Amino acid sequence: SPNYALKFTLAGHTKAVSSVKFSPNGEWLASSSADKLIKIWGAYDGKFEKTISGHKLGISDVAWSSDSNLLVSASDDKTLKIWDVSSGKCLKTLKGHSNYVFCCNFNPQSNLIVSGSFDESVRIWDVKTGKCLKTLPAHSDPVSAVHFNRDGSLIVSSSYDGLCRIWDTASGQCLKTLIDDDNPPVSFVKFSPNGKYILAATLDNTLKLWDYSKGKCLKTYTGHKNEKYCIFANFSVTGGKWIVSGSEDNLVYIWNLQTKEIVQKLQGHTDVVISTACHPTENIIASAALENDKTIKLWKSDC
Amino acid sequence: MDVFLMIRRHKTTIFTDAKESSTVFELKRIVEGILKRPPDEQRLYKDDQLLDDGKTLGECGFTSQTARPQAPATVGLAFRADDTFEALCIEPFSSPPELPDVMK
Amino acid sequence: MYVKLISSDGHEFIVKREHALTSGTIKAMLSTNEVNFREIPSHVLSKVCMYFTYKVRYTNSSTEIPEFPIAPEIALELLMAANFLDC
Amino acid sequence: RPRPVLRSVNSREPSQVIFCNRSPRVVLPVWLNFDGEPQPYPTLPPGTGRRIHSYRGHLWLFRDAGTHDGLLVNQTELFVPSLNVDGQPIFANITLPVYTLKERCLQVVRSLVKPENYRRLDIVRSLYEDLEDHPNVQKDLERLTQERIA
Repeated sequence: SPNYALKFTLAGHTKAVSSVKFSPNGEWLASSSADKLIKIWGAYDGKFEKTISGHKLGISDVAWSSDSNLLVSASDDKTLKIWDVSSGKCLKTLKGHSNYVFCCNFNPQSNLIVSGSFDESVRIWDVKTGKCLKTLPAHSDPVSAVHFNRDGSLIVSSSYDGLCRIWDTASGQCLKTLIDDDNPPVSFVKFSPNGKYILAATLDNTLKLWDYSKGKCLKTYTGHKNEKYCIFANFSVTGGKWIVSGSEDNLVYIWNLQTKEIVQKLQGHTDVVISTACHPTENIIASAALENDKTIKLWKSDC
Repeated sequence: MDVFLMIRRHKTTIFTDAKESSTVFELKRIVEGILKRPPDEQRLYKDDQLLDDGKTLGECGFTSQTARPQAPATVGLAFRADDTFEALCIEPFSSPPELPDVMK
Repeated sequence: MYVKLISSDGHEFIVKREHALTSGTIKAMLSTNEVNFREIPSHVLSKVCMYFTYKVRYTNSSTEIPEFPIAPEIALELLMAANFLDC
Repeated sequence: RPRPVLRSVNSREPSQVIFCNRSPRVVLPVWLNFDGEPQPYPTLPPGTGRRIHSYRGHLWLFRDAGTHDGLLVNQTELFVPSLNVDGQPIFANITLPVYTLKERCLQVVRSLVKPENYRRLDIVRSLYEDLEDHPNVQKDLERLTQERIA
C-alpha cells in the first residue's frame, strides 16, 4: 500500500489548471491552464521556472517530446503550438482544427504529433514542418484523448460518441473500435506501458483496462466520481503497480492494478482534480484542479 | 364539398349547411322543415340575385372557401303568397362599441 | 332538432340543437326550445352561432383546422358571452 | 436520481421525422431533454415543413412561438418518434386544436392588450385572472402527468 504525502502546492495559475505532465528526463513539470499559460516547475522542489505564452484562449493539454526539449499545447483557440522549452519560443502553430483542441501527444520518435478536437477529428502533424499530414474524422462527437503506443505504430482515441478507436499511424486507417455496451461517453484513454492494453475512462464513474485486440475488459476501477469532466488517468510503475486518477469529489484515487482495491485517497484539493501525472523514475504524483482551486500539488511516497 | 350558410329574412337567421352539389330546391326543403312554408312560397337570393331552384349551390357561387363554418355565406329569403311577393328585407345585426383605448 | 336563440335586440337565430348544446349554460336553459339572451346583442350571438358550427364541424376532424377569426371590435363582448355560456 | 416521467429516453437510435406545420401559427417545437427539461428548437412558419433528425423515444410538443398557445401533433399533445419503416420518415402533423370560444377570445384579447392594462378592462375580475393565466409548457406538463395517472 503506498503512502503518498503532500510535499508542495503550486499556486501560479489564475484559473483552472487543465493538465500536468512530467518531462521524460524527470527534471520538469509542465502545467497548462484556462488562463492561457503554460508554466514550467522543478519536478523535485516545485520551484517555478518559467511562463510560456502565446495562445489566445484557454489551454486544455500539454505534452513533452521524448528528449524533453519540446512541448506541444492544445488550445480552445483551435490551434496547437510547438515550443522550445529552453527559449519559451513558439516554433510552430498548428492550424487546421475548426474548434477547440482538447488533447495532444508526441510519438516516441517525436517526429509526429497527434491531436483530438471538439470538431470530432483526430489529426496527425509533422513536427519539423508543422503541416497536418492526416485528418481522421470517424468519431461522431468530441475527441477527449489521443495517445501513441510504445513504438508509434498505433494511435488510440476516445470520444463522447462512446467509442475508442485504434488507428494505424502509417495509413490513417482505423484497425479496431472498442464499443462496450451502453457506450457512455469516453473521457480518457491511453495505452498501457506494455502496449497490449488500453486504460479508458467513461462518464459513468468508471475506469476500465481493456485488451483491445480481443475486445475484452480485464479490470474495472470504481469508487471515484467522474460524470462531467475529462479526467486523466495514469499507470504508476516506479514502485507498486497502481492506477492513478483524479475525481470530481476533489480527491486523487490510487487503486491496486490487479486487485482493483482503492489503496489511497489523496485529500487536499478544493475542486475537481482533472489531471494527474506520475514521475518517470520516482514515486511522485502531480495533481491539478479546476476553478475553485487553481493549484498543482506534488505528492511523494516510499513505494 | 360542404357549404355553411345563414338563411336570413327580417330578424330571423337560420344556420345550416348543405353540399355544393345540393340544389336551391333542396335548400328550400330545409327552410320548409323549420319555417313551415313550402318551397313555392319561398324565394332565395345571393345578394340581389334571385336563385333558380334547379341550380346547385356551387353553380350559384357558394363554395367551400366562401361559405365556411366560421364565416358562413348569406342567403336572403323572401316569402310569396299567391300573386303577392314580399320584398327581400334583412335587418342588420347590432354594432360593437368604439374600440377601448387599451385595445388599440 | 332545431332550437331558437334570441338576442337582446330581438334577432332570432335558429340552430341545430346539437350545436347549441355546445354551451352547458344553453343546455340548462333548455331543460321550451327557445331561449332569450337579455345581455347578448345580435352581432355577438351571430358570432357565437358561427363558433358552434365551427366547433361541431372540426372537433374529431384530423383535418387542417382553420383559425376561428375574431375582430378586435367584438373580442371583449365575445369573451364575456363565451364566459357566460361556458363554450 | 428521480426524474420526471415526461422526458426523452437516450436511445441513441435515429428517427427521421417530418415536422409539418399545418397550422396558421409560427410553430415552436419543444424537445423534452433527458432530464425532462423543455428545450426550444428553431421555429416553422405557417405552411412549411422540415425533415429533421431525432431519435426513438424522444418527446416533443409544439406551441405558438409568439404566445405559447398549445398546438396538437398527430391529433394529440405529445409526439414520440419510433423506428422508421421502409425508408419512410414519420410525419408530425402540427395543427391548431379546436380551442374553446373562451380560450380563443382570451388569445385575442391578450394579443391586443398589454398585461398591465388587463385590469383597465370593463369585465368581471375572474376574467382578469383568466387573461393573466398565460398558456405555457410548465403548466401543461403538470396537466399531462396528472391526466396520465388515469
